[PDB]
Amino acid sequence: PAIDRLLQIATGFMASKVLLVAASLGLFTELAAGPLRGEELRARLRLHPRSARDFFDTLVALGVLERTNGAYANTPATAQYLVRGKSAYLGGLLEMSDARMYELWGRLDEGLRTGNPQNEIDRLDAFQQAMTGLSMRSAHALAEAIDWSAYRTVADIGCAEGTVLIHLLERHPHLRGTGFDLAAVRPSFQRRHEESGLGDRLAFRAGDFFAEPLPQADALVFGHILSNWALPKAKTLLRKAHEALPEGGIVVIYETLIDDERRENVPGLLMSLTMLLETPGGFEYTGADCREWLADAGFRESRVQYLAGPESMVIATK
Amino acid sequence: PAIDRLLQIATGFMASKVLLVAASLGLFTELAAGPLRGEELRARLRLHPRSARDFFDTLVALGVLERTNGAYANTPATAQYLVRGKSAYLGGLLEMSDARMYELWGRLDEGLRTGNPQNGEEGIYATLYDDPDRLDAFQQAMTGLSMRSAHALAEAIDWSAYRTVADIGCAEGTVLIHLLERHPHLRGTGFDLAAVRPSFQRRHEESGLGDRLAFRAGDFFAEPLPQADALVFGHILSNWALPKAKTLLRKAHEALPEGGIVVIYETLIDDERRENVPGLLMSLTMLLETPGGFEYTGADCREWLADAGFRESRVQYLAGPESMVIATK
Ligand SMILES: C[S@@+](CC[C@H](N)C(=O)[O-])C[C@H]1O[C@@H](n2cnc3c(N)ncnc32)[C@H](O)[C@@H]1O
Ligand SMILES: C[S@@+](CC[C@H](N)C(=O)[O-])C[C@H]1O[C@@H](n2cnc3c(N)ncnc32)[C@H](O)[C@@H]1O
Repeated sequence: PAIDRLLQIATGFMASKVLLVAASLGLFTELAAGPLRGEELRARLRLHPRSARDFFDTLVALGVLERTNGAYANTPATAQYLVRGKSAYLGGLLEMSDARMYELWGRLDEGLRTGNPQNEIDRLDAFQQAMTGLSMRSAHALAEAIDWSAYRTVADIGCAEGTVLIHLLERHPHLRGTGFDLAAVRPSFQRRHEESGLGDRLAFRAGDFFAEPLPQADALVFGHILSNWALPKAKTLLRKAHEALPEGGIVVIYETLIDDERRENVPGLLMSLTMLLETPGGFEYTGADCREWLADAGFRESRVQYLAGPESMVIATK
Repeated sequence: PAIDRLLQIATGFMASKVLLVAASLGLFTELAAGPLRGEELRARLRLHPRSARDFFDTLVALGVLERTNGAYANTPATAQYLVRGKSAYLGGLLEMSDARMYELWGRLDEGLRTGNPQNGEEGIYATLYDDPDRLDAFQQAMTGLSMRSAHALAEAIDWSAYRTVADIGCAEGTVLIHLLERHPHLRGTGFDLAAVRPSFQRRHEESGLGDRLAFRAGDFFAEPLPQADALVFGHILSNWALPKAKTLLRKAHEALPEGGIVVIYETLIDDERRENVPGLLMSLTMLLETPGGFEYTGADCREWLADAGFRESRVQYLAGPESMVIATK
């Protein structure tokens, strides 16, 4: 029935919490060495004997854990994506949802009634690990979705620790890259930079993009940037991208974009409510919204293109 | 789409909260008289313009609202089951999840680490000042959602060999009343704490069962159980620690005549403890809500029944996530 599906959505916070706590405990990382029986897994996770077995079996029943002859083990998906240290690890997103977003979303009604965020308005490394997991599939797709051989240089605006840019340059040996972010991010960028071995091919530029021009490059990337800010400041960033680009250069913007008709992309619409809860004036937008802003900024051509999972990009040519 | 399935589960708290808040706002009730535009619905709910349309459009994208030419409307399910005032209203489940259970599950980690329930700081009588209309709506929904299993309990057993039935911890008596309506030969007794009698009496009066049904005030951990040919335990044993569950089975055996039956129903976990998500989640609910409760399997229960001296037990599916275990003295 339609009502059974409706109630399953309504009570989805229970199974969500089961998986979020398992991620917070690093349960899947503890199983990366091999299968463990319930008593051993409980001891490693420091869980109480009352409900540990129920907890593990719930994960099995949800399809996010294997159990064979009394030993729990990762599924192919949890092995690939929820084991810490692996390149495709996105568990940082679940750890952040468990530590912060679950309780923040508990304040949705107040956000809806006031229109004001419901948050405070390590730590940095927690935010960066959540962002890496959010942008993980999109960063790989970004390296394949555009013919990068046509550009010499790329500047990632709001680059954080530089994961997207580093993968782009590793994937395309000809590229030179510049990451742009606040000065407090430089150490995290410098660490990833040194670990990549990319050397002189990659550089960091410290600054505030609401007070300083952007680095000049053949391509400029905006990953999960514009959705954080009220529309006039996003329009300011699009103008600065135009000024930083040469003729034929491109601006690339990717988000969990809402469908143009605003009736299908659930992660995008949910993201817009996260922006409500987290920011004074951010919101999630549609590809059509962005193409209007880009034409207004002076770009001559633009298209919307699917990326990965719920995320999409808008590309414009100066 | 394997990782996409996992991410849908892990972030299900968001879609949940959207629906839970829509229920606490009575959004679907506001749409009962007919479709409303965004600004009209916004104003009727006293929501800020910044995110009202995003909220409304999320519900459309989840498939719980319709939108035609900019007019938001109930889907057939929300119009039937999420409009306050209707006898079929189930929104009390969402209201109570929003008001209470969502935050409770926020403490799952502490419950798993401590083994202790997670459910003083406020003033005197704080607990007594909860929204009684929301509490009533929640109970109305649990009464309704249980009707399938009450229908099944009446049909799964040949009740003709038994004269009398007692429901132990009967609460408002819904199952016992339905069984008596379906099998008019049965005389019935509901057994529960004295404070439960008003809610039972209301259902008793509404049923017309009259002289064929009685309520008996009692504490089943402190007094003998009513003697009847059949004893029913609906969602009782799972609320209590194992020594107490065994104690109740012993008292059932003592209360029953030779040939009498004990009838237990629960959201049982599958015997292999790997399939039944409602049952496993219920066991974690018991962690968070009770000091000693636990969900169990049919096989677990048949062992306790054999140890209590019962004969000829079996496990039988009832309806949806509910199953019964029945045994003969
Ligand atoms: C949501 S994170 C996005 C990280 C990355 N682009 C991605 O998609 O995963 C936003 C980034 O913008 C940066 N940022 C915020 N305000 C900034 C400012 N005023 N100037 C430069 N960078 C800023 C933050 O440091 C943060 O790393
Ligand atoms: C799960 S609720 C009842 C559910 C009911 N059997 C049904 O399925 O609709 C547990 C019931 O046991 C009753 N109860 C709890 N402790 C009791 C006690 N010590 N003696 C008698 N009844 C008790 C409560 O009042 C409550 O009605």
